[PDB]
Amino acid sequence: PIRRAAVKILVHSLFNMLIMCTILTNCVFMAQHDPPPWTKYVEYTFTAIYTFESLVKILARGFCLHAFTFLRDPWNWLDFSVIIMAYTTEFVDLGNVSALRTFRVLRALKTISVISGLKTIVGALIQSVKKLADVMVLTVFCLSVFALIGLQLFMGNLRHKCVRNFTALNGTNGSVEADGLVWESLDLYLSDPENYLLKNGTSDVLLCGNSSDAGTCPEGYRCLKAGENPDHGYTSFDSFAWAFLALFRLMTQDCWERLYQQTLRSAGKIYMIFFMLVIFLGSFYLVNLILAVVAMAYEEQNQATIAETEECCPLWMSIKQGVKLVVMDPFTDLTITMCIVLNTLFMALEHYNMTSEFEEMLQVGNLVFTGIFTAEMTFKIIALDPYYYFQQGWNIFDSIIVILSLMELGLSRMSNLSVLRSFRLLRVFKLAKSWPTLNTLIKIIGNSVGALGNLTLVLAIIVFIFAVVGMQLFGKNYSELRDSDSGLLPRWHMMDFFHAFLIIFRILCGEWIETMWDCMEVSGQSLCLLVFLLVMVIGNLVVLNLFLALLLSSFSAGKVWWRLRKTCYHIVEHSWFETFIIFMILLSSGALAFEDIYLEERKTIKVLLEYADKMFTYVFVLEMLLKWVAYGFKKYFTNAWCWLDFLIVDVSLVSLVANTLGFAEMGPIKSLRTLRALRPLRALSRFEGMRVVVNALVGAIPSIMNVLLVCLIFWLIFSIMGVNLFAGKFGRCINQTEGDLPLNYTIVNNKSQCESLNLTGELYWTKVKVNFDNVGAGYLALLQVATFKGWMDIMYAAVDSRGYEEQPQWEYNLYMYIYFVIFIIFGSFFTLNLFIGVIIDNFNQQKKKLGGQDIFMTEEQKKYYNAMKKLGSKKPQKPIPRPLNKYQGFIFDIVTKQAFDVTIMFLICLNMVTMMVETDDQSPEKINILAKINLLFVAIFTGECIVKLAALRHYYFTNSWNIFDFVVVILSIVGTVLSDIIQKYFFSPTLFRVIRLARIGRILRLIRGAKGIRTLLFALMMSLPALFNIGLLLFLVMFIYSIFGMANFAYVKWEAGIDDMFNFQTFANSMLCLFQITTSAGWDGLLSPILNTGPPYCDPTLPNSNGSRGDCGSPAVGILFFTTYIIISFLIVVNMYIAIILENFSVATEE
Ligand SMILES: *[C@@H]1O[C@H](CO)[C@@H](O)[C@H](O)[C@H]1NC(C)=O
Ligand SMILES: *[C@@H]1O[C@H](CO)[C@@H](O)[C@H](O)[C@H]1NC(C)=O
Ligand SMILES: *[C@@H]1O[C@H](CO)[C@@H](O)[C@H](O)[C@H]1NC(C)=O
Ligand SMILES: *[C@@H]1O[C@H](CO)[C@@H](O)[C@H](O)[C@H]1NC(C)=O
Ligand SMILES: *[C@@H]1O[C@H](CO)[C@@H](O)[C@H](O)[C@H]1NC(C)=O
Ligand SMILES: *[C@@H]1O[C@H](CO)[C@@H](O)[C@H](O)[C@H]1NC(C)=O
Ligand SMILES: *[C@@H]1O[C@H](CO)[C@@H](O)[C@H](O)[C@H]1NC(C)=O
Ligand SMILES: *[C@@H]1O[C@H](CO)[C@@H](O)[C@H](O)[C@H]1NC(C)=O
Ligand SMILES: *[C@@H]1O[C@H](CO)[C@@H](O)[C@H](O)[C@H]1NC(C)=O
Repeated sequence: PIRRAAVKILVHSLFNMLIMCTILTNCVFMAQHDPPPWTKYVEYTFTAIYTFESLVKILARGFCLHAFTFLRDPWNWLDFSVIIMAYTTEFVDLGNVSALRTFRVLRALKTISVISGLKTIVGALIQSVKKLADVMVLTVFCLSVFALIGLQLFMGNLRHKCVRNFTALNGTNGSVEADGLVWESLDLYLSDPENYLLKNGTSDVLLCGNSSDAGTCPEGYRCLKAGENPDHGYTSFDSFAWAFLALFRLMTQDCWERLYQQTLRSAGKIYMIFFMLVIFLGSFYLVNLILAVVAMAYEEQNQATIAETEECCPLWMSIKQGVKLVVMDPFTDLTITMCIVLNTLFMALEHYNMTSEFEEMLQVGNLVFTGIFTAEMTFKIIALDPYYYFQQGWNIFDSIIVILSLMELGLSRMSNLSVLRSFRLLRVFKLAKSWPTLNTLIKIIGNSVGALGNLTLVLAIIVFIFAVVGMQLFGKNYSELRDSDSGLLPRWHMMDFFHAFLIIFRILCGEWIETMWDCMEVSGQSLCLLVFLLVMVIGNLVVLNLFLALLLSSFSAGKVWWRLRKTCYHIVEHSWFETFIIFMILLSSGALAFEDIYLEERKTIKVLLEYADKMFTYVFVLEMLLKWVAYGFKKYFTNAWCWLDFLIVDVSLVSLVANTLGFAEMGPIKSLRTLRALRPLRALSRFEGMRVVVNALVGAIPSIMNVLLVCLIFWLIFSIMGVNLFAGKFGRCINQTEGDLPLNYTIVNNKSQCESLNLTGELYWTKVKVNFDNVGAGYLALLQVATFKGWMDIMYAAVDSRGYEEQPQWEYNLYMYIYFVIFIIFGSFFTLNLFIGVIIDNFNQQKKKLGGQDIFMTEEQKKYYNAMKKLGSKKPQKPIPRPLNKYQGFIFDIVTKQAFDVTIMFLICLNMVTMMVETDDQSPEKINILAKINLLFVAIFTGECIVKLAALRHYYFTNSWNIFDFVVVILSIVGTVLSDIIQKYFFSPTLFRVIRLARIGRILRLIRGAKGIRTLLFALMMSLPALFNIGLLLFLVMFIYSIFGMANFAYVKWEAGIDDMFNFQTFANSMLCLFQITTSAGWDGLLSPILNTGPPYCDPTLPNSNGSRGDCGSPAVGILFFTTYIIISFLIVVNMYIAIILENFSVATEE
């Protein structure tokens, strides 16, 4: 029949064009929170077109029995469901919930089939996800184990609050309280939130945990355990569910410093061992294992697809010749490059408040630059005909630049400042021609948009789908439940699809938990948890896959003198001398830890440390002179290690040469004893682990320098744009009575008003600490944004910026968010892609150039590693033990069977489940049942253990896992015995809990049988030595930076990041903050109090003891400290990633 015409229309291209344009118009119509009534037209035309599509598709391969025809492709089910639902909801509404139209978002997924590239992109995505099977089960296993640990240790330790004092008052039958007023029913006093302490500055409730070191409930306040919870209730370790959630937050490192400062403040400073165990083993190892497995699967499928694809004339011509001769002179190219560079450095010289005529000089300079560029344009277009002069793909770009600049300058008599400059800004891209690194960067961007422009489109589709799902679900909830009595909505809601898109973007960045709480408290926990976990998982997976894709794609494509010399070298030969020196260096480094603010008042160890300093300098200068006398000058001064030692000895000498000789003690002389923090640097040349690691690091300096240059110029473009936009728009007013926020611009908008109403000393026009006012500060804001630490304030200050030097408005520039979206997606993401790519390339070719391949490992560690790799052999021989005599034969008849082990492995999972059921203040009746079932479990375990023992007499001690079972049985028996025996000792939440924790050995007894997890744990057992050397170096860096902070950053004003328990006032308080900052967490809050200066925000001339006239550090050294620490920590964790990936590839591919 006419089926021929239907199948003819099916294979058309106009068909796909119609499908695409209609789907896109729909997606434009689905993203509306409130569509006007005239959609019957719209939605009816849409459902008609979709039914027409499906009709054409079924008239081609149907009429009956469609099993080997249409409906055999799974993407047909989607269209079938869409056309079902589109007609379903037009006659029946019994299920009136209005949450069925949010199934319309499934037809926006049909785009993925009518493009033919996204289909195979998603095929690859699913093929990769199919490989994460083992990683997810290992992740949940370790997360649950650590969650049980945190459950035991911090059960109820998150509820402590500094409550007021009270007296029973003995005036009522029930417990009543007297506190100035009268309460009743003690729980009613405690649950009242008026008997709490708001933490300084913030609006939390001060936690205080009764212990020796953690927290300090103040004078008129008892530190008891009573209250709901912090963060509206979603934080405690009380139940296992909340514990699992908090430890997942820890694993994704999402706002984990807050959990850190809330747990250590109430449980114990010594508990940061738990946090440094989780941040290392869970977070940093599991994230890198995910990266490594996804990269391995991607590269494997890429290898597979590559393997498969394997199979008027006189003067005109005279001037033309002269010009073509002169213009192509490479010296003219050099001077044009210098002109471009000078122009970019001229645009940088713009800042917040330029003096008069400085802007005029800048305009004149850029006009001169325009003249130079148009002269080049004409004197090069004189060369040849546009037949060839308009080719090579570079001249067209230059011509577009010149015409844009010419047009924008001709448009001078108009209003344009923001994008006017951007028409001049893109000249920077010119110098990408003769640069072997900007070529690579633009090769990456082009591969992103041109070749691998399908996976980014998949990402955009997914972001749109999730944003509109979130809108449809959670739109109206925010509206009346959130805004204010004043009526202003939160900063992150889902009532626009722009804020919904922003929230999905922020979840992609990693900050998914604050919005999750804001949403859970209005729209129920179930849906709000499912959505925000699906977005997190899927979006981060696809982002990671895009990262690896682009990375790999752009990557793989008299005569007694000579006796005395040897005599004084004979002692340097003796190892005892070097051991003595190592010990003296350890002492001289440790002696720095005691330089804290309690040293002036100790008054006894002070002079001991003075004399120890003198003796250290003496024994070091003597040792250097002896190295000279025994090494001449050539070998010494060419070693480049003892050059560092000589450098240190220089300042150690100058120290005592200045003080006791010249009595100076003034100016930059004390700045030399703040530089003795470098004494631990002598440890680098002696501990072979750190020597090897620093060799590997300094090896990859050049490539790092080139990429630093290119990223610096790219961030320079972004920072000049930021200065053009935001220079002078961050200045807010603050009424200092109760003020950290603007003053409702309708009252005080301009700075003229802000300084024309100072009848009281209250109005302070205080700019944001980090802002865009010159290219110097722009780089700091760019670091904070691209690191996702402190960017909320930068955004909230730019988005609100309604003009130059005037008070902000709540959302007057709502769309300025798009600048930060563009920055985060280009600068941060692509910069980091290029960065990790060049680093892995350098490390890989450095290892390949060597012999013994692996780096970060000393020869002793290499031998230990070559011995360890033989433990997990391909096949350990079968024991097949002697069966037994009569008695033990009848015994072992049953135990050696292959179902007994599975039975035990399920009983032990039942034991895990009965461990999960714990809860704070569970029940007196229930603790009994739980202890009884626990002793029942240990009884069964002892029974199976003794049966297995009676099975084999000597052949029991060979499995190396059976021994582990026996050990856990013994420790469990001892724990059950000691359970109640104590009855006579001191407070034992620090003893009974740690004798109770030993029962998690049974939980760890699971992995005997899960090969997909035995291998993934061998991948860390076999990799521990390199992690250890890297950890030594990291601890050395922590030590040096903590001493620098203790010298400089003590006596700072206590505010946002620096409280009375995390500050640079002693060695422990400083090592805690530096461990927190190592993961780049909350360093924006640590740096904020340091950038203070004279009043307000501080007050100089304070009488603090050692360094007087303080109360607020200086920005210049603080920014340097924190930025260089961030870079160094980043490099070292990159090294960790490389080690993990290398070892995973060495263990997995070997089998
Ligand atoms: C009971 O109340 C009386 C009031 O006269 C008071 O003196 C006494 O200390 C109270 N005792 C207790 C145990 O509260
Ligand atoms: C407890 O309540 C009863 C009931 O009114 C009251 O008579 C009694 O006085 C109360 N107890 C005390 C100690 O006042
Ligand atoms: C409040 O009670 C605590 C409990 O030890 C005590 O240390 C503190 O001195 C009391 N405060 C006042 C003002 O009495
Ligand atoms: C704090 O310690 C005191 C003394 O042992 C005790 O009375 C109080 O209940 C404790 N509070 C908490 C929350 O541990
Ligand atoms: C500042 O705030 C205080 C109290 O909040 C108020 O009394 C005072 O008038 C305010 N002054 C200015 C200049 O905002
Ligand atoms: C500032 O005050 C005006 C009243 O004149 C009010 O309409 C506005 O909402 C206030 N600003 C904010 C941010 O609420
Ligand atoms: C600032 O705005 C106020 C009114 O909002 C106006 O009177 C004043 O002239 C403005 N000053 C400047 C410098 O813009
Ligand atoms: C406002 O006036 C007071 C009174 O002298 C002054 O201390 C304060 O610095 C002024 N604030 C600004 C931003 O000028
Ligand atoms: C909180 O601020 C008050 C202000 O008087 C101060 O006395 C106290 O020491 C501060 N405590 C902390 C922990 O910052």
